Amino acid sequence: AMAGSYKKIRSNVYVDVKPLSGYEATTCNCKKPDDDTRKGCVDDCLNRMIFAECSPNTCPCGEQCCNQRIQRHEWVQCLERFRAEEKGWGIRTKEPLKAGQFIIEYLGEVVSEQEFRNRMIEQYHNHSDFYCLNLDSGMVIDSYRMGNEARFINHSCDPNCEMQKWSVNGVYRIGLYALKDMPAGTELTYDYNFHSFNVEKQQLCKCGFEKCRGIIG
Ligand SMILES: C[S@@+](CC[C@H](N)C(=O)[O-])C[C@H]1O[C@@H](n2cnc3c(N)ncnc32)[C@H](O)[C@@H]1O
Ligand SMILES: [Zn+2]
Ligand SMILES: [Zn+2]
Ligand SMILES: [Zn+2]
Repeated sequence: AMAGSYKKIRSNVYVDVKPLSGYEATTCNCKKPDDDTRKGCVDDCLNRMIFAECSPNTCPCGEQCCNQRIQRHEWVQCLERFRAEEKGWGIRTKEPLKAGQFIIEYLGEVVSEQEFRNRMIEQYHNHSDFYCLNLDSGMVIDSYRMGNEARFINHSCDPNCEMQKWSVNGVYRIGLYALKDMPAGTELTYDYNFHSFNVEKQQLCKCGFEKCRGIIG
C-alpha cells in the first residue's frame, strides 16, 4: 500500500466555524534573561500555565519568549514518514526528542460537528479513520483531505506523545508535544481515545504494548 494522498497546508483552513478561546491572554511577569543567548517565559509563565501562548507585542521577554511555539511554526524538522508494521504508514523522528518538547501543530480543516457528519455521509463512507481531532465545543479538525504530516501519526495505548489544546491569539489550536524522552528512529504515537473524535466503528489496536487495550475508538 502506497500512502494516502492529501492537500498539504501550512495552517488551518477554517470552514464554517471559529474556535475562539474567549481570551487573548496577555502579559506575564516573566523576567527577560539578561543575555540574548538564553530563552524566557520558560516555566513560571502565567501564560504557559493556562496553555496560552504569549503575544509578541506584550511579552516582557520580546524575542527570547519560547512560549509562542505554535504561532511561529517552530516545528521539529526531523520527522520521516515510514512503513510501520501492520499500521499502514507512520511517522518517526530521525533525531532524539526530549520530554515536553513541542513537535508540530496538527493541521486540518476546522469544521463544526454538523459539517463533519455531512462529509462522513457524503464523502468518507461513514469512516474517518481517525483523521480528525476534537478541538472545542463541537468543532473538529478534519485532516482527511487537507493537513500535514501529523495525520500519519499512529495510535498507541502507551503513547510517547500527546495533543495539547492551546489558546493562540484568542483561537484554540492543537500541538503535539513529547511525553517522554525519545531516541532517533522512534515512531511517534498518541492516544486516539483521548484526543480523537466520536467514531463508534472501533478498530483493532496493534500498538504491541504489554497492556494494549485491544481496540481503538
Ligand atoms: C489517522 S491514520 C494514521 C496513519 C495511517 N496508518 C496511514 O497509513 O495513513 C489512523 C489509521 O492508521 C491505522 N492505525 C494507527 N494506529 C494503529 C494502531 N495502534 N493499531 C492498529 N492500527 C492503527 C489504522 O488503520 C487507523 O485507522
Ligand atoms: Zn511569561
Ligand atoms: Zn512570553
Ligand atoms: Zn494498543
